[PDB]
Amino acid sequence: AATQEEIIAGLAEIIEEVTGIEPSEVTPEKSFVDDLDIDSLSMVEIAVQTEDKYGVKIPDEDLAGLRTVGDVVAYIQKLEEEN
Amino acid sequence: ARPGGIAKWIRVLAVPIILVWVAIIAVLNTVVPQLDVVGEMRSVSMSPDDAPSVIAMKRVGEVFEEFKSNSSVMIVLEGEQPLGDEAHKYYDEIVDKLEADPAHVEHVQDFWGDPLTASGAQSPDGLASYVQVYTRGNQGEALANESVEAVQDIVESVPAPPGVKAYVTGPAALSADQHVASDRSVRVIEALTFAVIITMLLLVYRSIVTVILTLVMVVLSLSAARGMIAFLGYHEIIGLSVFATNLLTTLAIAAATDYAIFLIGRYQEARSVGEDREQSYYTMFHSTAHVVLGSGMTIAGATLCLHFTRMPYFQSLGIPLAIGMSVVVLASLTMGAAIISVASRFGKTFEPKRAMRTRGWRKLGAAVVRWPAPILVTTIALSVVGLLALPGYQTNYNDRRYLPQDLPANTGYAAADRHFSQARMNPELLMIESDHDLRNSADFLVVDRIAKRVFQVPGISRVQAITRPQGTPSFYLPPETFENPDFKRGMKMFLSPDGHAVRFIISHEGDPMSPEGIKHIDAIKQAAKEAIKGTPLEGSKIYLGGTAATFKDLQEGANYDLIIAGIAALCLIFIIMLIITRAVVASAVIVGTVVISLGASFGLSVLIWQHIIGLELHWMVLAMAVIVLLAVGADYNLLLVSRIKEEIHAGLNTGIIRSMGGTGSVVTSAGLVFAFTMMSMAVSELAVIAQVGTTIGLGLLFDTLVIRSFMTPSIAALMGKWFWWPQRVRQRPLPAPWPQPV
Repeated sequence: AATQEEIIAGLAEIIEEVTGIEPSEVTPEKSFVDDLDIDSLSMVEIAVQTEDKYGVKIPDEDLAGLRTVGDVVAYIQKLEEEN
Repeated sequence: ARPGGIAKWIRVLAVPIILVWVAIIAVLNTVVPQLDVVGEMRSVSMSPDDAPSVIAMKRVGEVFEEFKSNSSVMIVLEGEQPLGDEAHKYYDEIVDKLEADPAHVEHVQDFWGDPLTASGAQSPDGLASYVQVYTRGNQGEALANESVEAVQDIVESVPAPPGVKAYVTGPAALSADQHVASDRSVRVIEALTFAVIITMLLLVYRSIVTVILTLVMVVLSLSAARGMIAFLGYHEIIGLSVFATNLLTTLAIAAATDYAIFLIGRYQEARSVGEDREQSYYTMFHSTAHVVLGSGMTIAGATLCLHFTRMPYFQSLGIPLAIGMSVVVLASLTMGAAIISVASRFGKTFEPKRAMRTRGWRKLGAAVVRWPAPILVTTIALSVVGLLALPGYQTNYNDRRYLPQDLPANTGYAAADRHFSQARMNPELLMIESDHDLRNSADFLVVDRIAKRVFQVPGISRVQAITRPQGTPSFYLPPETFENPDFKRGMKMFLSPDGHAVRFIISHEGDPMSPEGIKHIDAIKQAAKEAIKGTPLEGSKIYLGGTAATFKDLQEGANYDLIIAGIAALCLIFIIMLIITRAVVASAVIVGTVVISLGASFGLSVLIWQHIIGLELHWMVLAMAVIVLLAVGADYNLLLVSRIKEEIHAGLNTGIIRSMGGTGSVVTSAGLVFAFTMMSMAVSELAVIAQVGTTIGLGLLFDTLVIRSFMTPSIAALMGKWFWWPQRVRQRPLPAPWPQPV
């Protein structure tokens, strides 16, 4: 099971590929578009890219409930470590 | 991109290949006149030589020993006061002058001069008179056009009496007038297309140097196409039509600027990523040159599918467009790539002046990919709702409304309609050829019988024959009437010189050149068939010619050839897409999306033209619009699909979304430019050309806004693994481990 730092780094790299916000900006204690300004449709973009190139599913039902990068990384953890 | 191959050769030989292309431009524009001049002087006929109407009229001329060509012009004498003896003198002078010029005038039917048929030519109110002149050359040909001009000059030369004017109209005059209108409007349409392209390129690139270089690319490519086609037409290698000239100019300029936008957008995207000039140019070539080859192949083949039709307009639209577009695409791929190469070294000419817009297109691609089914259903409905225009769509053949009303033929028709019915100035020639002599009493009883039968046909207003010199005069002709000099003159004017064929002038009730005329031609033929049936003269031929039979042949050929050419264009464009992408499913998706976009384009164009413009859609507009849409929309879909295939390496969904982000601005700019260049035909005096251009422009706006943007990527994301059959492509790749933090 991947730990905090590598998953945060992967998300930061995908943000680079998406917008370009510097990787050290992303941190599991900060917030999302009310802080770091990536839209809900661009959450859909993040989710589809991370499903493709990282092989982890993200449902649309749980996408709206993710309002921090900490929330999405926690979702990644309790979707990955369950076999 | 690997620095080698054709791209390397174009890179090193950029300046020599620019010089070679410039030399080709100079040669093609210095040894052959311009496209407009050669198109005017090498215009193709209106109807095929094998058409029943053309052979019928040629048989008319051969049997009657009057003319040898299928071209008729009416000469209408409209006077404020009733046409008196001064009008008769003026008309006789016109007839004498026409007979004095046998080079362009083959025969003149002196109906008004002879008193026996004089009242036949005059209008019911006795204010206007008309005379038929059979000129030289098949209708629509350059010979027929110059014959019409000579007839007009002859008419204008004679001093008309006060209060009386003469106009030259008719089918051949209508074709000459359409050529004149196109020559009038070509300058303004070219200026409008230049202005639109300049405006769009200023909006997109925002760089003066970039737009000047792109304009040089486009102008030199268009000059190459025009010079090649003018060289072919001048040396009689291929036929040509004014439709072909106008549509070729606009398609050449629009496709050349689309290829320019494709190459410049790819180069600028590569530069924005971070690749230097060499690597950026090589990447642009390796990712867009094959796309441009494919686009040119699709356009050339789609137009070439019209070459296998029957009518000479589509025949002269097929090969010239194919050659012109092939020249445009070769000019793009060679000289535009060379220009990009040489300008890359020169400072920062082609460096993008602003950050390329990808965030919006990337979000749109996310919306497409995540929910492909709703997007696909929405765009399918939005493109099918256009098909609601079928119950009510009309395909009027009335070329009078499609030409300016100030033209000589339109003014002649306007003068005719003020005193005659719409049909009496577009009559029909009929006869029966007896194997024996036709100057017999029983033969004239049979002639009167067939005249009465054809008059009794619904929708036929006026019939003219030896027994009926006018619209309407137990019957019996005594033998002593044979020696009447007036009757002998009527015989010579109505019977064949050997006395074996009798000609009939048929005037319809409604429009002779509307579908009513087509359903009238077969009725006339069959009715004459049973009228001659059961008679001692039975066994004759029923050659019926004129404008109505001509348009009957043209409309049946148009339906069959449009269907077969659409099917051929579908198959050929699918073959080209399969050749490029090596994916049968992707090619099928491209073709299907373009077909549904065609449905939407038909709906929108029919709506606008037939409902708010008020002018019914011309028949060839459908064929040319279908061909150009299958070309250009499939080209845009091919570019998108090729970008998707390049981006697949990171995954299917992410590949589609990255491809959309990278090419959305490029493809939407190119599609907007092409659509606006096609709508630049809206100012063409040929309202048929305006209809073609508006239809194609609206169709391509639909293609780029919703079809290419939504339908194609939605289908691609919905299919996924099977979108690239038989190429074995995986789903989202193997899950990469989460990277070690930096």
